[PDB]
Formats: sequence, structure tokens, C-alpha cells
Amino acid sequence: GVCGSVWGQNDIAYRCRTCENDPTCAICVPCFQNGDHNSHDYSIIYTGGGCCDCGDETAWKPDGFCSNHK
Amino acid sequence: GVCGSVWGQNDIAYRCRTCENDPTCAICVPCFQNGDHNSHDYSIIYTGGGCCDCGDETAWKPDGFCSNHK
Ligand SMILES: [Zn+2]
Ligand SMILES: [Zn+2]
Ligand SMILES: [Zn+2]
Ligand SMILES: [Zn+2]
Ligand SMILES: [Zn+2]
Ligand SMILES: [Zn+2]
Repeated sequence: GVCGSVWGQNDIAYRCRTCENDPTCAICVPCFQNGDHNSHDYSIIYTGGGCCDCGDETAWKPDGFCSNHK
Repeated sequence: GVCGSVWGQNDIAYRCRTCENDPTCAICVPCFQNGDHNSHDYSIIYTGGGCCDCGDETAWKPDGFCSNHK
């Protein structure tokens, strides 16, 4: 299932335009590192805060899920 | 900041088409009840799981935030 780690106003996370369902979706750094995005169009971003969409297939492509949320 | 409560495969949450940035965004039930959506086009939904977007203005309209995440 879904990770939902929360980052805050100034914390970084990962946007991955290849896996994302929508430009608003992001995942935490550990999820990103524990997955395979090797040729994806990803970027470090500062949203003003959010909760990790890893494990949520409406928001993110399953092959973009980390090991711990398959 | 952002709530990020996680619901699971069969758990309910709230979609609110008036506050939502995108059809993929949802918030947990307590956030929804602790906010004002009185004439909004909202529905109970079963995503297969997600994390609550309440408190995240890229995902959800601030006037749609609950008391505890303003
Ligand atoms: Zn995560
Ligand atoms: Zn993950
Ligand atoms: Zn990716
Ligand atoms: Zn919530
Ligand atoms: Zn809330
Ligand atoms: Zn609403």
C-alpha cells in the first residue's frame, strides 16, 4: 500500500514526470531511491509540503513504486 | 501543513470536486468532517489507498482545509 510520508514547507522530494499521473504527484526521497527511475524525467522539487504517493496507482505508475510498496 | 493519513485497499475517503486540484486528490474522513464543504460536489470514494492531501495547496484549495491544517 501507500507510503504517505509527509514533508514540510522547505523539505525536498522527488517529481518523476515518467511515473506521475499528474504534475502534482511526488514521492519521498527514500521511496525514490528504493525504486528504478534510471532514464526517467525526474527532478528534486520543493512543494510546500505533501504526502508521498508511492504505492498509490491512481497517482503513480506501479513500475515506479519502491521495493517496500509493491 | 499536510495530513497524509493513509487509507487502504477497501477504506473510504472523500473526494471533493469543488476543492480538488485534480480528480486524483482525496482527504481522510476526519479532515473532511473538520472542514466546510456544505455546497460542494463531494462524494465518498474507495480509491485503492492513498494519503490525505489536506494541508497541501498544490493539491487542494485552502478554504477546503480542515481546522487542524490551516
Ligand atoms: Zn515514500
Ligand atoms: Zn515507496
Ligand atoms: Zn520514474
Ligand atoms: Zn487528513
Ligand atoms: Zn486536515
Ligand atoms: Zn470541498
